[PDB]
Amino acid sequence: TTVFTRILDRLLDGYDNRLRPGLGERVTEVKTDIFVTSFGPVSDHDMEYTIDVFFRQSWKDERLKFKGPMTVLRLNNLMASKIWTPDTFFHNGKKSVAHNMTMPNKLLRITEDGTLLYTMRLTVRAECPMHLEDFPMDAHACPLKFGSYAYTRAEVVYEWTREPARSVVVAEDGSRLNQYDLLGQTVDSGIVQSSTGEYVVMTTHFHLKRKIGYFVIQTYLPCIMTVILSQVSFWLNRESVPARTVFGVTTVLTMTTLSISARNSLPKVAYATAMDWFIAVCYAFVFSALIEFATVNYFTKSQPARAAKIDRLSRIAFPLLFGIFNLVYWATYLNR
Amino acid sequence: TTVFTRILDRLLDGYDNRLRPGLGERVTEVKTDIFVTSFGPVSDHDMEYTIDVFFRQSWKDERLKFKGPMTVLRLNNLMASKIWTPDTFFHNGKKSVAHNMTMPNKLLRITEDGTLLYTMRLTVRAECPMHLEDFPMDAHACPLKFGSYAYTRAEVVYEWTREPARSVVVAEDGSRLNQYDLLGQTVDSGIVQSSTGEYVVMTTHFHLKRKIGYFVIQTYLPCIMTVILSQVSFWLNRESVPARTVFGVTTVLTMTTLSISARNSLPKVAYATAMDWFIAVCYAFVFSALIEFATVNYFTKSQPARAAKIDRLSRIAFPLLFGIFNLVYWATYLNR
Amino acid sequence: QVQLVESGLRLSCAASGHTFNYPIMGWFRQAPGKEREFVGAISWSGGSTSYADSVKDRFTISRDNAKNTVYLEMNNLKPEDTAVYYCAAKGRYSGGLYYPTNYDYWGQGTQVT
Amino acid sequence: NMSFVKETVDKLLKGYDIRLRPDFGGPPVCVGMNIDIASIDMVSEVNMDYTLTMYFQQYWRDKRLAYSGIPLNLTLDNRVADQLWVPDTYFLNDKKSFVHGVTVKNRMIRLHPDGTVLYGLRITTTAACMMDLRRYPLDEQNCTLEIESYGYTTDDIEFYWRGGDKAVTGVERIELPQFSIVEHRLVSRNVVFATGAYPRLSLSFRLKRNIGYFILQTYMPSILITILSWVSFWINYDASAARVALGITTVLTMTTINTHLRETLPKIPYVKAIDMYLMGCFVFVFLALLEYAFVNYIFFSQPARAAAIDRWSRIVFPFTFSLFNLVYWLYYV
Amino acid sequence: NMSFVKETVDKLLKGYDIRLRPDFGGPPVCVGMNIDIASIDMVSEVNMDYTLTMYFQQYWRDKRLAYSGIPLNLTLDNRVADQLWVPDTYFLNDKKSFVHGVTVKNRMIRLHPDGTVLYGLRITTTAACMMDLRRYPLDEQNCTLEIESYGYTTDDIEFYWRGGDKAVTGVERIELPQFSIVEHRLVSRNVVFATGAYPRLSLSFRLKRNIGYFILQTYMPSILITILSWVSFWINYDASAARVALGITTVLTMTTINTHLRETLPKIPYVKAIDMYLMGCFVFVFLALLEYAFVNYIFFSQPARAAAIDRWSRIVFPFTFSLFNLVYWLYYV
Amino acid sequence: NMSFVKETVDKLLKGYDIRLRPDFGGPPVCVGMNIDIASIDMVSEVNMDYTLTMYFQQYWRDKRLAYSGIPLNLTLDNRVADQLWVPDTYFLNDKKSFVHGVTVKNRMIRLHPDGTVLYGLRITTTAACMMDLRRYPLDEQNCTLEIESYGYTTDDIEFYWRGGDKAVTGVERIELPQFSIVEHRLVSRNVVFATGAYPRLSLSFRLKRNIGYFILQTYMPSILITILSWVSFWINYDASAARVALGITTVLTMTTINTHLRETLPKIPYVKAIDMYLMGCFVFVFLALLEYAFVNYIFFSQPARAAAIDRWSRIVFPFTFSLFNLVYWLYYV
Ligand SMILES: *[C@@H]1O[C@H](CO)[C@@H](O[C@@H]2O[C@H](CO)[C@@H](O[C@@H]3O[C@H](CO[C@H]4O[C@H](CO)[C@@H](O)[C@H](O)[C@@H]4O)[C@@H](O)[C@H](O[C@H]4O[C@H](CO)[C@@H](O)[C@H](O)[C@@H]4O)[C@@H]3O)[C@H](O)[C@H]2NC(C)=O)[C@H](O)[C@H]1NC(C)=O
Ligand SMILES: *[C@@H]1O[C@H](CO)[C@@H](O[C@@H]2O[C@H](CO)[C@@H](O[C@@H]3O[C@H](CO[C@H]4O[C@H](CO)[C@@H](O)[C@H](O)[C@@H]4O)[C@@H](O)[C@H](O[C@H]4O[C@H](CO)[C@@H](O)[C@H](O)[C@@H]4O)[C@@H]3O)[C@H](O)[C@H]2NC(C)=O)[C@H](O)[C@H]1NC(C)=O
Ligand SMILES: *[C@@H]1O[C@H](CO)[C@@H](O[C@@H]2O[C@H](CO)[C@@H](O[C@@H]3O[C@H](CO[C@H]4O[C@H](CO)[C@@H](O)[C@H](O)[C@@H]4O)[C@@H](O)[C@H](O[C@H]4O[C@H](CO)[C@@H](O)[C@H](O)[C@@H]4O)[C@@H]3O)[C@H](O)[C@H]2NC(C)=O)[C@H](O)[C@H]1NC(C)=O
Ligand SMILES: *[C@@H]1O[C@H](CO)[C@@H](O[C@@H]2O[C@H](CO)[C@@H](O[C@@H]3O[C@H](CO[C@H]4O[C@H](CO)[C@@H](O)[C@H](O)[C@@H]4O)[C@@H](O)[C@H](O[C@H]4O[C@H](CO)[C@@H](O)[C@H](O)[C@@H]4O)[C@@H]3O)[C@H](O)[C@H]2NC(C)=O)[C@H](O)[C@H]1NC(C)=O
Repeated sequence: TTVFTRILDRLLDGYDNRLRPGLGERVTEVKTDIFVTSFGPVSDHDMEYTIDVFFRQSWKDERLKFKGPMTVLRLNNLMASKIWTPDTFFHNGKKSVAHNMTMPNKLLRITEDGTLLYTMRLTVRAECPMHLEDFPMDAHACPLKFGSYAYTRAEVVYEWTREPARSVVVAEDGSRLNQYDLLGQTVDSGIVQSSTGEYVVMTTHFHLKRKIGYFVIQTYLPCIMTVILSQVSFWLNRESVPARTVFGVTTVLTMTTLSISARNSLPKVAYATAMDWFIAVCYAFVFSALIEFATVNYFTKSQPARAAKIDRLSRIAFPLLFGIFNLVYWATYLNR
Repeated sequence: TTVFTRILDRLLDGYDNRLRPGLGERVTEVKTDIFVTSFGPVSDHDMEYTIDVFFRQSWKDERLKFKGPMTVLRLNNLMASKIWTPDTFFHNGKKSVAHNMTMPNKLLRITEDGTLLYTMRLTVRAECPMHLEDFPMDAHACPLKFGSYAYTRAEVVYEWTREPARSVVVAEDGSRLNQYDLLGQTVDSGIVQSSTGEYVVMTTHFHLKRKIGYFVIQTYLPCIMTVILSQVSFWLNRESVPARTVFGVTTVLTMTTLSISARNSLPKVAYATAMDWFIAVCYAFVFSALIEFATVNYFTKSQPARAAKIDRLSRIAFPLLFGIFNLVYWATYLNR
Repeated sequence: QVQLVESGLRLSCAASGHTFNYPIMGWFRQAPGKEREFVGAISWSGGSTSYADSVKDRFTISRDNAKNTVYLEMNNLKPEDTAVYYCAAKGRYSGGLYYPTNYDYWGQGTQVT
Repeated sequence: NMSFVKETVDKLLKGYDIRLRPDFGGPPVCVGMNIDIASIDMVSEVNMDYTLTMYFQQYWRDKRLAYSGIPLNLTLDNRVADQLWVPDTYFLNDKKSFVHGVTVKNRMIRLHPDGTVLYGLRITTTAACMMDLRRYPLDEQNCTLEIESYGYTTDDIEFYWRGGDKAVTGVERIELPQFSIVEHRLVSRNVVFATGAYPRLSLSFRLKRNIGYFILQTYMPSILITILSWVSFWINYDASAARVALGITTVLTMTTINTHLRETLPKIPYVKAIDMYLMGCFVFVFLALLEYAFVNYIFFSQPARAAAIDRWSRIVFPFTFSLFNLVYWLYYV
Repeated sequence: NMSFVKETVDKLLKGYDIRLRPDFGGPPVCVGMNIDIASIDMVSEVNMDYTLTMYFQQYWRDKRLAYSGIPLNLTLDNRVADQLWVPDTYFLNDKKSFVHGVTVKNRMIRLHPDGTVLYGLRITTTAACMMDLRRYPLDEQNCTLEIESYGYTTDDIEFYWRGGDKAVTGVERIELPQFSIVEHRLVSRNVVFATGAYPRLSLSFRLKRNIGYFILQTYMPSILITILSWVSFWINYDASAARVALGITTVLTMTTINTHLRETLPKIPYVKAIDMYLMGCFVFVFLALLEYAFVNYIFFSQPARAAAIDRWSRIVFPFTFSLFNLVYWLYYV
Repeated sequence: NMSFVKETVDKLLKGYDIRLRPDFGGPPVCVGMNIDIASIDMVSEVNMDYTLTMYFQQYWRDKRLAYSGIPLNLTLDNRVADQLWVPDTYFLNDKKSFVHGVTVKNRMIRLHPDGTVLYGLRITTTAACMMDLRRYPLDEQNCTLEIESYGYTTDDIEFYWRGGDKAVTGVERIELPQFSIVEHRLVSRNVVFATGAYPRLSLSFRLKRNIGYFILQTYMPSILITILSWVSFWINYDASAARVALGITTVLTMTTINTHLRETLPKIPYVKAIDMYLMGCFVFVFLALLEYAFVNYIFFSQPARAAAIDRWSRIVFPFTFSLFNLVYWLYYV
């Protein structure tokens, strides 16, 4: 056991952790890969998503060459603070966590030729800008961009360990999405520029498509039922004024409850979404039914035949128009 | 001043803080007392409570004897980290805070005979399991247990500084309770056995009784008013059927809304509370009133005398039964 | 941009423009042979006043937001009060209250004996 | 004589190398784990997680810490844990964890003469438990805690439950307000990642949801409002306003009940059992209102034929509702 | 010369025992406090506290830090504060406090040739403030900040305000959308605990709650609904449905006025002023509905009595409501 | 030859004092600031603040850190920042800020041969911004970020924008949900406190709220409903059912608009213009309803009086509504 202690002391003898490997001689090449243990929930209100990853980096450092009975040293994570490690950060991250229970979730492994494997476990909250013009039938491409913070492309370059499509691996059990479906991911790399120089960025896009069943059984069906219920009033006699008044009032209140319940889901955007259009048209139908009832009641005594004709025409016009609107709306948004 | 520096250096020369006083010789005796500066809010939703305390421990360490111009060294709390202190913890704590503004709120005093007094300011969140059978007329005994974490009863024992009744002192202006009354507390000490051995535990029970004013002016009054409003319908003449129907519909709807909404206060518990029984009886009264109206309207055309008799009997029967039920309920639950 | 107009015992300072970004109004007076001296200050909305020790219980300051005006009333005047007055506006994060440097927009110089 | 103990402990830590595990370069070090569950806190369907507080004990042997001449088990200050080697045990499916630190860090180090080390912590951790709510509120969940080494493969370390099935204690004393713990289970296995194979210990609970609360405040309002809709069959058909108002208000308050129910759970895309029951009750009350409207529409031409169906409304609707209720309860129970 | 100053500071810190307060074993050290309030971020009635951000300055004298030969006041990097002695000042009624640390820790240390030390911090503290809401929304609160020494009694330390009533500045920077600062007061005293007597300072604010929001949101809608409920007395009693619907609508709407603002208040057991006004208006509308019910009951037998009752109600109800408003606004204002 | 670089760096830090600013006792050290705005997350009217993420770079010169013979920009590990003097820059109007620390602390140290130091951080800060909501939703806000030295005065440290108006970049790429950034402005000045004068930098944005959706959502429906309320004046009083229907429809629409506005508006308890406009419209429809009630009560005995009052209302309601709209436009637009 003392042999390995002497080897480690020799390795750390005169080693400077403030200088990157090949400082002024070559370019440090860090090969990275990601194992997504669980793609966490997506927050529409905050426009952010959570992800839990095993983040692995590997690079060559010849100052740590050694020869001994073993070829690979799997050392304690605190040793990672005694040597130089890349300062990778996530460009679009918001508030990330490096788990520290029960010990710092890090592993360091050194091969006899100097190769270092450094792995950590992270939870990242990343920004996912969203265009909600097709809510709740929209698709998104949430990005995850990372790279060095202090070293430019002339000093540290990043690469994927294997083919880019296979360097980001999603675990089968890792799906905490209650509302979206993870179609796939796209892996790319590029160069970014800023006032401090040019840096290398590794990017991974996750493609998500929202599931519509919840809004179908939560907003669309109650609204359709309320509209049909309001249209039911046209079959009653013209004399029953209190009946149709109760019809209108109760339908309006139910629509108000449904609209209040549905609107809180979205963030406070300034444009109009598909759900807003549907709610507005349902409100228009209910209010038009109420106004038609008032107009029919107006012509009750002076021209009863005209009132009967208007009611008879409405009995056909309202359901037909609502069906046409539903067909147009669905054939428009579903195909888009 | 240099004399005190020399004394402090001599005390810590060869002192080892990994070893409890009298290790291998006798049992370290710790005398504890608590000054509750403010008994914080009680959150029956999470079944917990908050409490701010001055926690004082006193023990004897032969290794810290000295003789000098002063009898008591009232040292900075920094010294408290360079000697042995008990590892006291709260068995039923959830997430406590040791305050650090503007400095670590701790005090350490060393007497010339080796007696150490160590005091710290803490904010303890503790679990208080509750039985909500009699809600909102319930009484609780919230516990607070503490003891050593690593030292068993054969190494470290705990005692109260004075008589157990007077060893926990509550500040007079230290009540942050909103809907509870702090009747008093009881103090006890016992032995708890776990897989690592036997330990000494000190327990304090705080007795709380809920204040019923909020639920009187928030839930019981709307229910009583709804029941009275429903029973008002028995006095309208039978020529006004839509009016009585509106009465019944609105009262039933209001009772349903109250029943649904009032269950969003308490945490989900799979048993009925007193308020649930009150709401259920009010709902039964309202539904019975509507059924009576329907029965009267059934006999209006065929047997007018029978319907008139039913209305006349109901006008007396409903208020009398409701008053009797209220008397029984309040007598039962105000003397439980 | 804030414009300050002075009228006027009693003096009135009327402010126009972006008066919300400068929620504090202050009064200063310059002696013929000395530097500017703080007199009083008043929040535009909170209605809280601060006075110098030399003019406590003798001067008063109030404000009304109906027309965006602040009044400085002088009582028990003394001959040693011969200085040119100024009304100034102070930003929300301009620092101290007793220092003329922190004030951006200055009103018309008024001479009162 | 504490000077002898101090000398012994200083000798133990003299040449100790924290960077190397016990038996570094040799056979793996065995670690035996015990758990004493203090309490299981809020089981949240919205967040799909559960909070768990536990005394977590690890047992291993380090021949570098063997001492002689002291017939005692040295219970040392918790800070000495910062100078020894401890396993890098972590919880794979945790979201937010912490070790309690009042009044000091809730940590215990106990050393034995044969070099054995006992290392204890008090941990409150939130752990993710994805739930299948397709039978809510008559569901049965299975929530697990996963324990794994991070940097050491199966060639460097191996876990086991110390004491067999008795390694986890305190489960029977847990009082979950909404669930009842039917069973708990202990599993030991290996998990292969791209960096090698690691030991794994799984502690699983099967939670069965109570039904009294939901029968209280969920199904009963719907059944009562269905009976209220049935009431309309008794009011005389000439009273158009009364029956119209009754049916309309019952239908719309049924929809309101559905909306109120569906906002205490995560926005899952499927349909829970309670949603299907509420939909069935809504369909029944809507059919009753539609039948009343149809009868009122043709009561002028054939008053007898229209009034005949009122008795059938008074009879069949409770019968059909009872049949549907029986089928639903038999299918889901 | 930088080297000369560095060696002077090194000589000052050589042999400096941080564990001992200035004048240890002798007369107490006098510490003067200054506070510059940046803002009061919020005042929460639900949590019963308030958030306050301030510059906290402490002034004392330590003869061990006296230096000669430099006619300058040394403004040192804040990290040197970790090597000096500072008072253990704490706030008794704070629940969560922190010192801002971007970009560095917001801390300041300044030394003078005399040995005087000035120590400054930027602190955000959430201080508890118990409230008496019996006159809400016409209430008036008094929130305090208590400053005390933890480990040092009055024999070891003394507290005083530096500058008397001018010790606290920046009160005009306080901008609460719902309150308004009326007065601030400074108190100095001694507090006796079982361990001894400690110096105590107190900074107290008096807050007056703005009324216009409640007038626009609560009182005016209640008055409008009460007035609308009086239209029933001007309707012929033959229209039973209209009057009953109007009465029911007024009652239900009155029961649901301050729901939006009553979910941001604690579950207090007493009756606030706004609750009393709402209950009075509810009593008025309920009595109007009862009056119509009585008129309908006696409508057929004696129509003249019903007409007289309606005519008298038309005068009695507005007059009694005006008297109620007069008494209420006289008592609470 | 990393040995030569290591020797040079060791020589630079040997004897270096972190308690002394560059040119201690001499001319002030000038610090240049660059800010790159990554994103502005959210602007909150409830909390009167906004969240902003940025790359914050400081540029200065230290003659102690001058090295020769190495023709490179020495980019060092970020931990070297703990062994150097850095400015004590802080944000005056912040409430909670932090420096990102994944995977390491987000910090950059770059030395240059002439001794120039570049020091970069990545900071997410919540900053206070008081808002004037009187003219809501036509309000235009002005949110600032204030940068100041905490300990050193203008005699020791000076601030300036590096590159002038090009110092701050990335504002044009910012997209906000409610607001649109119109113009940003950079200011440099000095601020005098009781302790002396400090340098100050200000970065201010002027935000204009998006107005189309609010106008199409709360103003137009209110105006249309108030216009529709006057149709009942032209309706003859013989068909009272139509007028009752119109009144009920107008009241229902007003309540719906009010509830939706309550849902849209932030829950800040103080007056806004839109609330007063909606209250005025509701008062108008309430007055129309009361006028109809008076007509209904009078028309039976005095048809001429009812006809006359309806005819006069036909002209005096639009005139009064136009006068109210003119007053609202002058007072708040
Ligand atoms: C009251 O209690 C709180 C904790 O509840 C204390 O806050 C801690 O203060 C300590 C001492 O300053 C901090 O420890 C130091 O952390 C530095 C890094 O901090 C950053 O990164 C951490 C995460 O790693 C963040 O949590 C933090 O916010 C910062 O972003 C280290 O660089 C320091 O190391 C230095 O000292 C060690 C000593 O061994 C050397 O080895 C190093 O080389 C280096 O010189 C140090 O570890 C701790 O991070 C703080 N925690 C939190 C949560 O804030 C308060 O300080 C305490 N009050 C008082 C008065 O002490
Ligand atoms: C919640 O849901 C989880 C799954 O998501 C359940 O966990 C499973 O529990 C079962 C037991 O109920 C586990 O099955 C057992 O696995 C053991 C480990 O097998 C591994 O290691 C062996 C070598 O030791 C390999 O040969 C094997 O290929 C695996 O790599 C086995 O040792 C057990 O064997 C038992 O059954 C076999 C027959 O199948 C007998 O021959 C044996 O004698 C013995 O009786 C057994 O197979 C399963 O692995 C768990 N899976 C996971 C993912 O954890 C939880 O049980 C559930 N919650 C509750 C409360 O039940
Ligand atoms: C919010 O509410 C708090 C109380 O909860 C108010 O605080 C009180 O403020 C008053 C002053 O307005 C304080 O009264 C003063 O106390 C001083 C200290 O007294 C201590 O020390 C003296 C000896 O020096 C002892 O005798 C005494 O017992 C105490 O131990 C006194 O020095 C003051 O004396 C002044 O009045 C007396 C007459 O009463 C004169 O004879 C004196 O000359 C002098 O003028 C005075 O008594 C009171 O102590 C405070 N209470 C607390 C708990 O701190 C806040 O004021 C309020 N907020 C607002 C805005 O008003
Ligand atoms: C949001 O609201 C804030 C205020 O709360 C606005 O900030 C103000 O912005 C204006 C510019 O638009 C600033 O005015 C400028 O101040 C500069 C600094 O003055 C200091 O230094 C000079 C000496 O250099 C001293 O004389 C002076 O007393 C100060 O100590 C001046 O240098 C500028 O002068 C330029 O313009 C003037 C005319 O205005 C010319 O006469 C000059 O020659 C020169 O061209 C100028 O005066 C003002 O100081 C800012 N106030 C604060 C408190 O920061 C924001 O602009 C606003 N947001 C937006 C988007 O507009």
